[PDB]
Amino acid sequence: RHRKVLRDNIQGITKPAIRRLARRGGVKRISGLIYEETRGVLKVFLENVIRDAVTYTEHAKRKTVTAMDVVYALKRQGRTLYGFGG
Amino acid sequence: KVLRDNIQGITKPAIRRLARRGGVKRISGLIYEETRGVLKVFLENVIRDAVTYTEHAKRKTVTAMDVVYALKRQGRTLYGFG
Amino acid sequence: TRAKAKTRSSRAGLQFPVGRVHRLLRKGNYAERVGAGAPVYLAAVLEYLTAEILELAGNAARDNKKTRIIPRHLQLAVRNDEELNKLLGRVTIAQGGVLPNIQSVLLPKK
Amino acid sequence: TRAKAKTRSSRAGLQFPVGRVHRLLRKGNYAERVGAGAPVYLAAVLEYLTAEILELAGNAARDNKKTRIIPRHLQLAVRNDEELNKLLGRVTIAQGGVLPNIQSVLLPK
Amino acid sequence: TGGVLKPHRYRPGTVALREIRRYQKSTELLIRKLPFQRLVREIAQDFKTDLRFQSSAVLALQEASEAYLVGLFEDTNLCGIHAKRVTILPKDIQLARRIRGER
Amino acid sequence: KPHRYRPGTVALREIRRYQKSTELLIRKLPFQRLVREIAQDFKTDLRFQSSAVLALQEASEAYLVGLFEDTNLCGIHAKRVTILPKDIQLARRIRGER
Amino acid sequence: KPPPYKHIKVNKPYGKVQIYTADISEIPKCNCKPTDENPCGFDSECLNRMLMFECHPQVCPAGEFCQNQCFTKRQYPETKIIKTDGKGWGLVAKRDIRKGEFVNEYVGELIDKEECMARIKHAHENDITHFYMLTIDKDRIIDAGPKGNYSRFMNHSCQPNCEALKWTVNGDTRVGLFAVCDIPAGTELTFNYNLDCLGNEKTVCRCGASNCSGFLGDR
Amino acid sequence: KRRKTRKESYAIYVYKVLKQVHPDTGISSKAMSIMNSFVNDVFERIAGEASRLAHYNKRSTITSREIQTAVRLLLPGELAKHAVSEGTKAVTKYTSA
Amino acid sequence: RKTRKESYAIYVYKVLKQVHPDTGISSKAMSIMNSFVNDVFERIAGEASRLAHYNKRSTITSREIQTAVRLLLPGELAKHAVSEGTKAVTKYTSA
DNA sequence: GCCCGATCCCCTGGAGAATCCCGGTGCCGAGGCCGCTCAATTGGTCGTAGACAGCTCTAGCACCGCTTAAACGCACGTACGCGCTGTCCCCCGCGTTTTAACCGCCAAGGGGATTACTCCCTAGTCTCCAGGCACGTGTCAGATATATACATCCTGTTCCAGTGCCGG
DNA sequence: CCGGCACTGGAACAGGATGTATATATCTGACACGTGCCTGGAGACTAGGGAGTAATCCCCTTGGCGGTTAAAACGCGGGGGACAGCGCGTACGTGCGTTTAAGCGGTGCTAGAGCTGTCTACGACCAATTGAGCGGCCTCGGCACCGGGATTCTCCAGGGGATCGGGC
Ligand SMILES: C[S@@+](CC[C@H](N)C(=O)[O-])C[C@H]1O[C@@H](n2cnc3c(N)ncnc32)[C@H](O)[C@@H]1O
Ligand SMILES: [Zn+2]
Ligand SMILES: [Zn+2]
Ligand SMILES: [Zn+2]
Repeated sequence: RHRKVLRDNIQGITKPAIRRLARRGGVKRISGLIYEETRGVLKVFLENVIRDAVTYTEHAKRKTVTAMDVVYALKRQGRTLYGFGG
Repeated sequence: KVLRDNIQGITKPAIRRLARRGGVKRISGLIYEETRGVLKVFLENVIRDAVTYTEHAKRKTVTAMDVVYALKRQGRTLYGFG
Repeated sequence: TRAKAKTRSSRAGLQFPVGRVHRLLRKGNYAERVGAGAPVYLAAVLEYLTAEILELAGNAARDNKKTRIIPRHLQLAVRNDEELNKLLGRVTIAQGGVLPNIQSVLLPKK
Repeated sequence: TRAKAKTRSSRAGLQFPVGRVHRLLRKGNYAERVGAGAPVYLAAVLEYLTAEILELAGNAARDNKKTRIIPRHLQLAVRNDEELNKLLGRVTIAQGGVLPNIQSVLLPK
Repeated sequence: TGGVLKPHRYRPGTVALREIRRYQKSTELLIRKLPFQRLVREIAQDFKTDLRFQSSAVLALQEASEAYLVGLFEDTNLCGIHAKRVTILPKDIQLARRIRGER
Repeated sequence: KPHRYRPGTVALREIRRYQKSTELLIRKLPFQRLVREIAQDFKTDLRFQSSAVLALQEASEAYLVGLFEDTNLCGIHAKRVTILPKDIQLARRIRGER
Repeated sequence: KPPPYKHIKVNKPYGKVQIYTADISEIPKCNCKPTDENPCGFDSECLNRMLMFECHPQVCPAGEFCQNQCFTKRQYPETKIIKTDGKGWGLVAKRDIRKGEFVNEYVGELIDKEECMARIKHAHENDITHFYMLTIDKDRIIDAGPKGNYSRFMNHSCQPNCEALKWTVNGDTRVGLFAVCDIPAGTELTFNYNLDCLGNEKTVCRCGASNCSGFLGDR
Repeated sequence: KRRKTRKESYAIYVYKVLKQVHPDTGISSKAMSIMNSFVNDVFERIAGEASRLAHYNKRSTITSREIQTAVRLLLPGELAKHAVSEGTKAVTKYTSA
Repeated sequence: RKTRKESYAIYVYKVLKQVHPDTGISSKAMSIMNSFVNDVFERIAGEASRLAHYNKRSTITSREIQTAVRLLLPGELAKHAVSEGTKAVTKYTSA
C-alpha cells in the first residue's frame, strides 16, 4: 500500500508551458492573471473524464485502467478520438 | 398556383416582439435584413429531412411525426406532439 | 393455471407496469437474452423521476391560487432546479415561454 | 463441393469483404432478418469513401517531396475540404497539429 | 382660440421597458399564422412537387423556429454588452454563430 | 546596445514556428503526477496502463488549443489585442459549458 | 371671490364615455420586500416607481407598506387660496416640500373628441372664453367645467417649478402634477404647458420671467 | 365506425402517482402528453446504454447489474444517489415474497 | 496465445495502389484509417435500424441503406455514393 | 335709550350612489360507469451461457547514476490600457389612414387506413476447401550534424521642406 | 511686412548583424515479403411466414365568400447614445546570469491479466384459462356571468337659529 500522500501537484503546469499552448493558438500579447484561471479550467475537464473511466473499469471487475476505457469515456461526451484503437 | 416574395411576411414588429421577449432594449436598422437570412436556412435543413422521411414510406402528405423525427436528428428534441 | 393471479407489479410494491416493461425490453432488439430482475430495477426508477417532477409542479402551481396544472408550470418547475435543468438541457417544451429576467445595466439610473 | 469457389466480392467487382460485412451486420443486433442486397450496397460505399481521403493525402505528400504518408498529411488533407470538414466536424486526429492561420489585425503596422 | 393642453411624453426608454415585462410573462404566438403558413409551402416546392400538409404538422415548425430565434437574441445581447454598448449591431450575430459552431 | 529587436516581433516570430511542429508541449512526468492524484478520490490503489496516459494528453491539449482560438476573437471584438480573464468566461458561457 | 365650481374626488364619465377597471389577474407585480425604512419607497428602487406604475394595495408582497399608493391615499398640502395679479387667484404653497413630491391630480369631466368640439362651439361663441381642455388619448378629453378639483385652479407660465406627467393605475391613465425641486412656502405655484389652438392667438405669453416673451401658440 | 384499433400509453399510471403526492390537484389534457413523451424518452437512454455495456464485454444478457451502471452514468450528482437505493430496495422486497 | 485481431489493413493497402502506384503508408496512419472506417460503418447501420423499426418492419434492405445515406452524407458525396452503390447491386444479381 | 324684518353658519327628509353580497343561468371541460377482448399469469421440460479452482508469463512499478536542456529571477523602457470632452445624426414616441388576418359557413373528392389471399425470399444443416493471420529475415527512406549563402529587420547621416522670427 | 544669415522638423537608404535554407555525408530501425496452417466462408437442399398486392370504406385536406376590427404602413419631431481624438502612466516584453528537476541507460520482482475444463442453475418455448385496460355515455357540477334589492356612506335640500341697520 505504498500510497505516500500527495499535496499541490497542480502547480506543475508552469508558466512557459501555458504560454506555448497560447502561442500555438495564435495570440500576440497575454495578460498576467490568465495563469491562475487556466489551471482552474483544466482541473475541471480532467474529472468528468477520469470518473467515467474508473466507472467503466469497475463494472468489469479489474484493477488496471486500460486505453480503451478512456476512448469510450471520451466518445461518451461527443469528443471522439482517432488513433489509439477501437 | 406559383408563389414568390413571401419572405416579406415576417414584418418589422414581428421581429421587434421576438427581440423584446429576448431582452434587448435598442435595435439597429439593419437587423431586419439579417434575421430573414438566418431564418430561411434553418427551415431548409428541416423540411428536406421531413420530405425524405415521407418519401420513404410512399405517402404524399407530411404528417406530424416526420417533423419530430427530423428535429430529433439534430439535437433539437421537441416535447408534446407525439 | 389453478390458483389466483397476483400481478407481478403488486409483489414488489410499485405502480408502473412490470409486465409491460418486460415485453418492450424483449421486442426492441437490445440483446439476445433478457434477465429476470431487469424490469423490476427499471420501473422503480421511472417512478421516482415522475414523482420528482409532479411534486415541484404542484408546489409552484399553488403559488398562483390555482388547482390545475398547465404546461407553463412544468417549465417553471424544471428551469429552476440545477439537476433537472442539466438532465434536460437540449429539450424544448411547447407553450412554455421564458423565465423572467432583465440585465443589470439596462435599468434606468438616477 | 462440385465446382470451385467463386468468391462473392468478385462477382460485384469490389475490394472490401462482402463475406465479412454480412456476418458483422448479423451478429451485432441491428435487426432480426437481414436482406441480401445490403452487404453488397454497404461495402461499395465503404470503398468509395476511403478511395478519396487518400487521393488528397497523396497530393499533399508530394509537396514535402516525400513518399510515406504520416498523420499530419491527413489533417492537412481534411481541414482543407468543405465537405469532409462538415462530415468530420467533432473528431480529433492524433499527432495532427493545427492548420496554419494568423489574423489580419495583428500584423505589424 | 379655444385650444387644448397636452401633458409630457415618455422619456425614451419606458415604453420599451414595459414591453419586456409584458412579453416575458405570456405564452401566445408572435407571428401571423397565414403569412407563416405560406412561406413553408413556398420553400418546399424545390424538393418534391405537389405535396400536402397536416394542420397539426404546419404548427410543429412554428413552435421551434421561435424557440430558436429567442435563444439567439439572448446571446447577441451578451456580446453587445461586452463591447460597452446598449445597441445590437449585425456584427454581433455573426460572432455569436461563429463561436457557437454554425458558420 | 545588443541590437534590441523592437518589442512585439519575437512573439510573431514564434507564432509561426509553433504552427508547423507536431510535438506535445507539456512535461511528461509533471503531467503523469497530476492524473494519479486526481483519481485518488474515486477508487483506491489503482494502476494505470502505460498507453492510457499518452491518451489523455492529446485530449487536454487539443481542448486548450481550441479554447484559446475562441478567446482570441472576443479581445478583438472589444477593440483590444491583449486577452484578459474576463474573456474566457464569455466564450464558455456562449458555448454552453457553464 | 371664487365663482361657483362643483367639487368631486375622482374622475367620472359624462355620457357615452366609460372607464375600465382592472382585476387582480394581470396587475404587474413588484419585486421589493418589506425589509427597510422605505418598502417600495422613493429612493430604494422599485420596478413600479421606475416604469410609472402605481402599486395596488394587495398585489404587493409587503402588503400594508408600499408608499407608492398615492392617487388613492390622496396626500396633499392645504395651500389656502392666494390671489395673483393679471390672472386671478394664483396660489402660494405653505409647506417646505422636497423634490419628487406629489401635487394635486387633474380631475375633471371626460368627453369624446367629437363631443368636445360641440361643447366648446356651443359656449365659446357666446363670450364665455372656455380655456380648460387637456388631451390624454384619442377619444379622451378631460374637461374642467361642470365639475373639478383644486386642479382646475392652476396657472400657465414659462419658467415653472412643477410639470405635468402621466401615470397609469388599475389599467387606466392618470395625470398628476409633481414637485421637480424642493420649493418652500411663500412661493407661487405654476406649471408651463404646450398647446395647439384651433383658432388664433389672443395673448402674448406673459409670465414674469426673463425669456418668457413667447405667445399663446408658440413654444 | 369499425371500432378502431387500440392505443396504449402511461395515462393511468401518471395519474395514480399524482394522488399520493397532491390529493387535491388535477391535470390537463395538454400537460399529460408532455409527461407521456418524457417517460417514452427517458426509457431509451437507460436501455441503450446497457445494450452497449453488455457488448463491450462479450456477453448476451441484460442483468440487474447493467441498469445499476447505466444510471450511474446518466444521472447527475444527487439524483443518481437515490434512484440506486430505490432500485436495490424494490428488488429485495420482491426476491423474498 | 494471441488469438487474432482482425482489421481492414490489407484492403486499404490494396485500394491505395490504384490511385498512387509508388507510395507507402506508415503504421500510425494505417491505425487511423482503420478506426475511420470502423466508425462510419456503425453510423450507417444504426439508422437503417431505426427506420426499419419506425415503419414497423423487420428486414434491412437496399431501400433502407439508400435512405440511410441521404441523411448522413452532406452535399455532393450523397449524389456520387448513391450513383456508385446501385452499380454493384445491379451487376451482382445479373450473374 | 330698547326693539324688528329679513339674512348667513348649521341641520337632516329626499335621494342617491355604487356595490359587499345573496342569488339566478349556462358551460365546454373534465369525471365516474358498463360491454368487450387479448395480453399477462401459471405450470413444465431442456439445453445451453456463465461461475470457478488452477496455471502459465508479460509488464507496470521501484531503485540508481549522470550529463545538460529548460525553468527562474532581475532590471529597463516602451507600446498599449484607460478616462474624458465635444460634435452630431439616428432610433424612439404619436396621429391618420389604409389593408387583409379571422371567424364562421357550404361543398366536392383525394387518398389514408384496413383486410383477405397466395408466392417467394431468408433462417437453417452438412461437407468441403482456400483467403488471411502470426513469424522471421533483409535493406533503404528519412533523421541528424556541418558548412556556407543568403534574406529580413533595425538605425544613423545626409538632403528636401519650408524657416526662427527680426525688420526698417 | 514677407524673406533671408543660418534654422528647425520630416524623408531616404545603404550597411550591419542576426536568423533561415541550401547541399553532403551517414547510418540506423522499421516497412514490405514469404512461409504454414487453421479456422470460416462457400455450395446445395428443405420447410415456414413476412411482405407484395388487389379491393373497399370514409376521414379530412382544399376551395370559395362575407363582415369586423385588431394590426401594419407612413410622416413629424427632437433629444440621447455611438465614434473620434488626447493625454497620462501602469504593466508586459526582451535579454542575461544562476539554480534545479526532466530525461536516458540499465536492473530486479512480482502482481495481475489471459487460458482451459467441469458442470450446475437458469431463461426460452408452449399450452391453457381469465381478469386488467381502452372506447363510449352519461351525468353532475364547480366555475364565469347578471338581477337585484338595500346596505354604510355620501350628498342636495329648504329651512331652524345667530345676527344686524337703524326703527320708535
Ligand atoms: C386656469 S385660469 C386660472 C385663474 C386664476 N389664476 C385662478 O387661480 O383662479 C388661468 C388664466 O390665466 C391666463 N393665462 C395663462 N397664461 C397666460 C400668460 N402667459 N399671460 C397672461 N395670461 C395668461 C389664461 O387666459 C387663463 O384665463
Ligand atoms: Zn417596490
Ligand atoms: Zn407595491
Ligand atoms: Zn411669459
